[PDB]
Amino acid sequence: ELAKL
Amino acid sequence: TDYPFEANNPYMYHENPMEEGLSMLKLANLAEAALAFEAVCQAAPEREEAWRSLGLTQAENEKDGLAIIALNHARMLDPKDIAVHAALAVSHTNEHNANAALASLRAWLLSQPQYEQLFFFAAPNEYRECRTLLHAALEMNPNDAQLHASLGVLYNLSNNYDSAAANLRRAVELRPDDAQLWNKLGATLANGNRPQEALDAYNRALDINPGYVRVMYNMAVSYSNMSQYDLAAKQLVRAIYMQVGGTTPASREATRSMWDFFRMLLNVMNRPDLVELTYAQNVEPFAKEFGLQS
Repeated sequence: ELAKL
Repeated sequence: TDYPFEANNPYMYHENPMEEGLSMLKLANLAEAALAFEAVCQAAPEREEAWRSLGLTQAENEKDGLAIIALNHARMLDPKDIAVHAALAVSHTNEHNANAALASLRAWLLSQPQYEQLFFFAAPNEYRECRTLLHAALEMNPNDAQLHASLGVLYNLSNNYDSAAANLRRAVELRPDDAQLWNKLGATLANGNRPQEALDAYNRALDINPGYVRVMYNMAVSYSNMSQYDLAAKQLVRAIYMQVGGTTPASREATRSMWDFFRMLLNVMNRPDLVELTYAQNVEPFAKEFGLQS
C-alpha cells in the first residue's frame, strides 16, 4: 500500500 | 461553508482558541489543536494563519481532504505564504492531483524573494518546468533544505523514489529535528520498496513528534506490506486513539476507514474474536491486547 508524505 | 466544520466544538466558546491551538500542536496534540483552529476560522475567516495551521494540522492528522480545503483559503488570503504552498504540494501529491501538486511547488518557489526571478505523462510540461526551476534554484542555493524537500515531493509525484530519497536525505542532514522531513523521507522509502529503511525514518519522525498520526499510519502501512501484522496492529491502535482524542461527527469516515484497515489486519492474522470487537469502536481493549497499556 501507499505511504503519505 | 465549503469546509465541514465539526459541530461538537468546545473551542468555539473559548476566548483565545488560536494560542491554545498552537500550544496543543506540541502538548496535547493534533485533533484537539485542529478543533481550536477550526474555531478561529469560523470566528475570523480572514485570519490566514488560522486556516494555515488548521490545514497543516489536518494533513498531519491523516486528512489531506480537509487540509486542502483549509490551505486553499490561506492561499487566497496570503499567496506569498510559502508554508501553505509547500503543504498544498504535499497533500495534492498524496491525493494524486498532479497538476495542482506541480502548481503548488511552482508557487512555493516563485513566492520567495530569493528565487522569484525564475517524460511525466499526466503533465509533461508542468513537470519539465518544475524540475527546471527547482534545479535552477538548487544551484543558486545548494543547501536550501526546503529546496531538497521540494525536489523530494516533485520526484515522488513522478515515482523517481531513488532521487527523491537522496534529496530528502540531504534535507534531514540540514534539518535533523524536522519531523515533517523525516516522514517525507520515510514515505519516499516505503513507496520505493525500502520499508525497513522507511521505519528508521518514521521512527525518527515519531521521536520528534509522538502525536504525529500520519507517521503512525505510515508505519502501519509498511509493517503490513512486510506482513508483520502485530507491529502494524500496534501502530494502528496508536493511530486510531490519537486521531480522535475528542468526539467527531468526513471525520466519521476517516476514523471508520482506519478501523476498517485495522479490522482487516485482525482478520488476516486469524483473530475473529478481535475482528468483531472493532465494531464497538473502543480502542482501549486493543491497546491492552497489543501491549500498549496495562
